[PDB]
Amino acid sequence: AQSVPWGISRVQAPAAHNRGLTGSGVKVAVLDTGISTHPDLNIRGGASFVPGEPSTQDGNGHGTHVAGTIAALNNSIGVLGVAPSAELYAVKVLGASGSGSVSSIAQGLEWAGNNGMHVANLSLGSPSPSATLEQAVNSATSRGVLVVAASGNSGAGSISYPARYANAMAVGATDQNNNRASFSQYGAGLDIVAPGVNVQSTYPGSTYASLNGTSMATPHVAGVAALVKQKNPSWSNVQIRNHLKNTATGLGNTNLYGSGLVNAEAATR
Ligand SMILES: [Ca+2]
Ligand SMILES: [Ca+2]
Repeated sequence: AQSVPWGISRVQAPAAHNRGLTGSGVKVAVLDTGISTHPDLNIRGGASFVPGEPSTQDGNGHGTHVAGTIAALNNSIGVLGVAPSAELYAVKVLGASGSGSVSSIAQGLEWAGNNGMHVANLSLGSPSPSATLEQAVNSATSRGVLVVAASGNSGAGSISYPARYANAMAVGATDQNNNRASFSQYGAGLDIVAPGVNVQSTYPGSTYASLNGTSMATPHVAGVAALVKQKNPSWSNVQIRNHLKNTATGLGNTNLYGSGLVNAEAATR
């Protein structure tokens, strides 16, 4: 049958689902190693920005996993995503090695802006700031896209870029008790945290797998952002953002946690 991973219950996605919020009518770009076609996924489109590589054909597994968390289908198989009806686009910016270049990340961000994406999930990062990155972060945002980015996995009391950027919602990871995960980068520019430990999701070769990483926390917020937008169609990126942070369960220290745990019930009241 279908299983509901611990993180989707934790984020309280089902309660939102009970009120009919599935993420329908919302377009989500996933900037990653690609998305492979899988029985429990609905991929609407995408593009590849990797010299040498397809799109949806993920040679890594990381993008496929990420997308699983945001939207794997509510059915009697595999898993269930936060936003089971969200329109997924595979924006391939990282190759099978799982690395890219800031330009590949920037042209993906351009794609989203020119394609009308409501959400942009960037489960990637660098210790280094980039001019080409915050610019694209910036256009995407004028164009109405909500950039969701991972804090990083060094455990440093600082955050990675694009996350550091005022222009991006920065997402850190918690473990199963709701404590920050050891690798989870915190500090300045940290907006919120979501489940990032032992997260089971969709994976190439029509299988499922468990991964750890702030890279797994990010899709959880992209998902929530989709539910709110379905419920408040008129809202802009900045509105969804502030409401997502404001309805979070405070885990009492905005330095380690930003607002606290994203909360779909609460965020959709
Ligand atoms: Ca499923
Ligand atoms: Ca930020």
